[PDB]
Amino acid sequence: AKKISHICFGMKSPEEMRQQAHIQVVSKNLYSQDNQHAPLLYGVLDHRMGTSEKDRPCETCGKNLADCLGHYGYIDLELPCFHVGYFRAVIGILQMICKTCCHIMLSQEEKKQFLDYLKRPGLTYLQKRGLKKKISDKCRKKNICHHCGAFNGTVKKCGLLKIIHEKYKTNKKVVRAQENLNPLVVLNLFKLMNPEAGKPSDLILTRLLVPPLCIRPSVVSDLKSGTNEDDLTMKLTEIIFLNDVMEDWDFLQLQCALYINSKRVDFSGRTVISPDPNLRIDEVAVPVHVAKILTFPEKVNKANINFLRKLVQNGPEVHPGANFIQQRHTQMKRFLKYGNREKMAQELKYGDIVERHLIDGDVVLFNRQPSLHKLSIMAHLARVKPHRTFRFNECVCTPYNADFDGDEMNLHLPQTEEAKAEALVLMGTKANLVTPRNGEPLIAAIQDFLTGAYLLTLKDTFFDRAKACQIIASILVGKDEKIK
Amino acid sequence: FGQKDSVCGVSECIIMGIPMNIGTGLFKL
Amino acid sequence: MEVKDANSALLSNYEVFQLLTDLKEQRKESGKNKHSSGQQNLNTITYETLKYISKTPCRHQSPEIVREFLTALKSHKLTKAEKLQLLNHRPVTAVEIQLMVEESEERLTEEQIEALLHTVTSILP
Amino acid sequence: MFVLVEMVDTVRIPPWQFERKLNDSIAEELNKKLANKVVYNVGLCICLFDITKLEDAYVFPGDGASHTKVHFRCVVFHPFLDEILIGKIKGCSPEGVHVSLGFFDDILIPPESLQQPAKFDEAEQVWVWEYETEEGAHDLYMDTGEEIRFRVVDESFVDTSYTLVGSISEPGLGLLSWW
Amino acid sequence: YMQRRLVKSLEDLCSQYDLTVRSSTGDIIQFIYGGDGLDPAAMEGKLEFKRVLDNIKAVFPCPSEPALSKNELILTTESIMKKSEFLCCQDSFLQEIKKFIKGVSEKIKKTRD
Amino acid sequence: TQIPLEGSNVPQQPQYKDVPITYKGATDSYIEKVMISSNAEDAFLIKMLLRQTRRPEIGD
Amino acid sequence: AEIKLCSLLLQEHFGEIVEKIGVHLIRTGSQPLRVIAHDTGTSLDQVKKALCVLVQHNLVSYQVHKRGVVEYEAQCSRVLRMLRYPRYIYTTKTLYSDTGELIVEELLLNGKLTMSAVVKKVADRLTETMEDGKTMDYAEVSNTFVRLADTHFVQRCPSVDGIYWQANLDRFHQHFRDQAIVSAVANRMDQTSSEIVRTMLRMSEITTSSSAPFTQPLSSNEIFRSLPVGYNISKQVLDQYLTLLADDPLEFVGKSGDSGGGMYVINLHKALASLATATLESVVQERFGSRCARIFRLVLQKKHIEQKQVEDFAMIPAKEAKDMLYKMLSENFVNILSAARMLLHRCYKSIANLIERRQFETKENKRLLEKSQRVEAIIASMQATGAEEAQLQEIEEMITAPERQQLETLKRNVNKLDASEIQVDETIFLLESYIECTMK
Amino acid sequence: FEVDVCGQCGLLGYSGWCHYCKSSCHVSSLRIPYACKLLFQELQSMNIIPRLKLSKYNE
Amino acid sequence: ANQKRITTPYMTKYERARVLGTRALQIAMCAPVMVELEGETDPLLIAMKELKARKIPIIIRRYLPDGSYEDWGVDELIITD
Repeated sequence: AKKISHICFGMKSPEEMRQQAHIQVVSKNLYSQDNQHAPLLYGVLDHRMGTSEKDRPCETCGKNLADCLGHYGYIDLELPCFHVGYFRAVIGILQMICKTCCHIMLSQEEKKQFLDYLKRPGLTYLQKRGLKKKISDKCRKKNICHHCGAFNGTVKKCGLLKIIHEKYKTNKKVVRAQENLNPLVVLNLFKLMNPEAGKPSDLILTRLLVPPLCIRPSVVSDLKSGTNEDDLTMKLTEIIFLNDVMEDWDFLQLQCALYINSKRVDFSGRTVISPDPNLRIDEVAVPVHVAKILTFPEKVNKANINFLRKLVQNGPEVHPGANFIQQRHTQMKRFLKYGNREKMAQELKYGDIVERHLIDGDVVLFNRQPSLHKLSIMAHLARVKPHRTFRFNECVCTPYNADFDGDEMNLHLPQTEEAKAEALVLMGTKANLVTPRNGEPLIAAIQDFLTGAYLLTLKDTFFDRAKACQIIASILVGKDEKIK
Repeated sequence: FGQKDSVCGVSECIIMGIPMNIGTGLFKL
Repeated sequence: MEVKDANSALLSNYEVFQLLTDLKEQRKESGKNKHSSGQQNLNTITYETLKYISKTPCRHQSPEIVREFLTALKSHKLTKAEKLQLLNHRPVTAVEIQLMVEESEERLTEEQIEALLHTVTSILP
Repeated sequence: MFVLVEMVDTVRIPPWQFERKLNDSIAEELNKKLANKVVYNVGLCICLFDITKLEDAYVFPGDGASHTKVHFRCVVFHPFLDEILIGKIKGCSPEGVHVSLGFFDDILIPPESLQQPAKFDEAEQVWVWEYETEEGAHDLYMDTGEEIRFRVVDESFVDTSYTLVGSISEPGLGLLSWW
Repeated sequence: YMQRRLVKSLEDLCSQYDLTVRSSTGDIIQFIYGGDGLDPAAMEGKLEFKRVLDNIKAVFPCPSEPALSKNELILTTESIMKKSEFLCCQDSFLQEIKKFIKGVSEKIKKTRD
Repeated sequence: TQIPLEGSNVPQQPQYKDVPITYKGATDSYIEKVMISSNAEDAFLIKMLLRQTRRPEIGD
Repeated sequence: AEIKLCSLLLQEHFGEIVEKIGVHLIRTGSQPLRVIAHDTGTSLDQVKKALCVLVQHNLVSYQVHKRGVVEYEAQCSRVLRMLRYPRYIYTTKTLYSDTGELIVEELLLNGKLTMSAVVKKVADRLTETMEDGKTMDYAEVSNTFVRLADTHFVQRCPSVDGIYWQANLDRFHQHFRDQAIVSAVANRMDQTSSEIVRTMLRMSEITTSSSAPFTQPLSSNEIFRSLPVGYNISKQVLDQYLTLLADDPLEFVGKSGDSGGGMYVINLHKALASLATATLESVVQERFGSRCARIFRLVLQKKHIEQKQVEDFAMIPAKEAKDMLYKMLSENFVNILSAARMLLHRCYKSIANLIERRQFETKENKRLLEKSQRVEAIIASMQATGAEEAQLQEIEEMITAPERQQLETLKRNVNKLDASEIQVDETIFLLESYIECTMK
Repeated sequence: FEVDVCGQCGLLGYSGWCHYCKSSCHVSSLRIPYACKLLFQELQSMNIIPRLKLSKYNE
Repeated sequence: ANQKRITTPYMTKYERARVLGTRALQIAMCAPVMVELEGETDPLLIAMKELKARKIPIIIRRYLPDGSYEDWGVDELIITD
């Protein structure tokens, strides 16, 4: 129907955040401390609250480990604390609200600026606060061209401190809790203008909410030796002593700042490269012990079942075979060291899905660095020849720099047959020989083919009907050429 | 400050894992 | 998941009953093994609905009685609800409609409802 | 008369029958996931009678299944204007007495919605009809399965419990042992 | 740096069927690929007037000879040419822009002959 | 497995989650020396000469 | 909280779209119809209807901005005045008769209406209230209209059978302040003090706004010229008690003479601070206890910072003394401006909770109004014709005893929550008067 | 993974009956790598605009 | 939907290769199987069998965001050449 079409980051939806609440602060200790054991406790680091161990009742998801999407829960602490980011904002923009009046930003005006703001794209409303960056609280209260000047308040850059005196300005400063202002008046004055998205009020650092435990792994040693986790925002549970309760707000926000604010790989392989020219230009070949690398869909089809069962009976230690085959009932069964299997009811036991080895393309991809062209990874065939090199028709070493120091090379494995057919017949025969970046062939006699063929062409060389021998590696030759 | 981010092009698509939609990936029967 | 219009029908009642019988006899046709494990409870609803329908006196007869109960009531300012009730019971007797059943006497002024009473006696059990 | 409902849901046509017969297969697909208990309000294991149109039958970007949607009509049993039927007493309970009509299964009936003197005798879990007519204490002892000509008002879908309530105590007739 | 930055900055370019490029909001970048509509994929020998002469050199339809000074016969073939790609048109603007220069090229071929 | 504080009493070594030291590659080694090299603390090493005579092949 | 309270009020009084647009204009300030429809996603006709409802109820005040299309903006306090419509109309019943009650009710809900419109509407409306006839005319209504206008309560709207009128909330707040101060002097002194304070306040209404910090001195010679009819206190008694209130730590009216003839001045700011402390004491007694009120009274002449004295007033060991000081600081009960504004925030949230609770008691049982109306219609049709007791017995089996008792319980809870709303609304009026008065 | 998540009373939870919010109208089942979900989580602490919506693949 | 005039008498190679891919999935789920059902009879080469289609009775519809639905039957136009 519809997958993602327009998505951005995620946050705390407070409702679904807090129905999954189990415990905020059970006691002074956690991790089943006082039990002198560790059955499963205490109700927040366990069950779930975010599925960070082998199994427990996953909340709104299930089951372990993945597909238990991060579970939420109210772990509120209610430690007095405020907006550190808006601490800095208030310090910088110097009381942008014009506290404690919060009068209308503009007056009449000139509605030209009004309609210009209302009929322009976003990322622009900062100009209103820029206009009132300085004039805020130093102006005529209830006047034209703005409504600020109330009430003589400018903020001081005393670090994270926001000291708001009834400034002249520059003539009313004090040093030790006098001439201060509380962020609660800022909160009330909320209660650049857009509360649809830009709400500083709800970001108050008093109803702090936690990301789920899917961020944090805990390496329980099965030995009770080290269970470190990172970071995380729940750690302030140990401050229950101060949880009972202007410079005090600065101290609280300083304590907060400690722990509040600041297509890779699939189905791969890498070995060394030393090729053959016996591999027809489209074909390539891999090692043999890449067939020991598996767990392929190759979903069974009706015309295929018998040809699949032929290799299904082989198992773990035969090249043309099968292993770990995905069963009909979503419970895949192995033919590896626990195999002792392959009775294989001939139409149903894997009637959905099978998984074989590299028999014939079955395309594979080859990696290079740096990938100068898009023709440094191309589509080409298989089957299969041993001696774990990266062998391929040596006329196409140019767009790979398949350098021959013996420095290794990377192989892919694509296990999805949707655009695999599309890939194999679009960038397999037209990608190689013709580039749009230059218009010049990449495939070419790299070396001695050049001089060997040259020497053939040299007006000297006269041959024998007995030298129909060398003819016959070419046009009386390997697969797909034996006409006369 | 509640300001949006401009990482919403198409190079994000590979980290975000969605089908491409331009020229031919915008099928509307 | 999603639906748009939740009321898009005004049809013949006993016709809907026989069509539910047809739905019952058609769902059981899906007894083949390929389509057996997937969906079967439609059989269950068809059978239970047919059982409750058999409880009703609405059986043994045709949807022509529906057009009777329409043409004899909508022509005398009766609402769709009253004839709807009278269809859902399919009155066994005539005086049923008058005293054993209600809201079916005055909109015809107890004069032409007698014709529907005679029809009910003629066809309905 | 039974209400047809326009419905729009995902249709997953398997590739097994991409070229085979369509219309009846489409109907089977529609009946696939419209089951009794919980799909939507109002919907419970029901079907169609006429077509309207068949919209975009996509496959996928490149994946297996299909992306067909629904334009059809769904034969629901909406709770109508108290349509007169026969209501068999489905069960018994101290809170209320269960009834069966034909729309849903569970039909709660409060005590006073029984005959006004007839109470629930929890000493025997029987809603004995204290049929206090003709001045007589005629206790019509009828357990689960009491004959009552029910007509119901409502239907429910969301709560932890398909529960109904058919309003009884007809002023024009009374005699809830029959009506 | 510059390779990854060029790749990171220049993905949205597409080639929708109106012969015109479009952008994240479908804003026109081009209308043709330089009149020709061509791109360097099929850059055959010199495009495509000298190598193809050799291509048809190598498959010899023997029956013909110089009797009528075929230059005029070459002009008649230019006429059947003028007819045979005025049925040109499709996704177009790629043949008329060069059809007359084609004609001029065969005309100079006839003059040389 | 015994908690250093006054924790569980029973873990007086029935609680072994054995930690094997096993790994190798896709060819036979040959254990050639075994070492109990123990500094002044009994922190037993096991030094081992896992020799693998990989004579050359296409690619070396 | 504040805007949440405004939304709850607007939903209670008028409807949904009106409340939406009022909240939106409170948040965003000045905005014309088009951007309002763009941001709120509401059709233009509904936006216009809701805005004209707001203007009719004098909620949204609009000024013609520069480029000739009308913008709109709402004031949070103006919508918080939707709290006081019950209180406005009730105090109208208090000060003047039911005719003035209907005048103010129409000007606050029926909104802008002319002299002819208001006068004739209420005149034809009040005829049915009295006995059959009595031929009550428009002339007396117009006379009461003019009289109440003279008292500044209801003023003719300026122009931006006419012409429209409205109620001046400024004089309503002035009357509230006068009544509150009279009651405060009554409940902190004897009734003589409150009556004398009333004597001072009698001629200080139209020359004084709703946020003035002090009133005019009143010479005792004219107070003897204007002796109270209910208090025939002589010159000696009046002067002695006024000068005693001058040399009174209460200071509800004070000397500023020397020379005479007695410049007795009521200190509005000091009395307002005393009333704020008394309301804080009441809330402390209710939730945090009466002994916390005792420590409040103790530390009235004490800290904040530093911490080196409060244990003396604690009288109990220093551990819990320091704990009580820490909870005094944490609760932000001293920055008087910030603490008082946060207390106003507490009362905003409290009335929001009370109105939401009343919404439950009036709406969660909404599947009862139709039943009650049908039963009442049955009773009306039964009492006149067919008064048999069988129908009464059937109704009693229909109105079961649990049903009637839960109806009484929900009505009782509605009344309790309404009274709580009204008490905390008086508290919010005091707090907002402080907020508009503490501004310096 | 076609996990279920949306903006209208929905988050990273079940598909058929979301114990987070089983509104039954907000089922999405969107293909997404777990990296974006980790971004959701780690940015829950560091507040930022959480835009979430869908669109039709069809006409 | 006769807005089919602005395509060369050829489908593009990208569209053709991807329709071959989706026909691969088709003939790889159970069967839409075609002119020769399994005359080409081979083991697990899923793709390389429906490449030999040369008829392809299916429709594909190509667009532009500021344009309508330029539709095309596979039959009615020329092939990869």
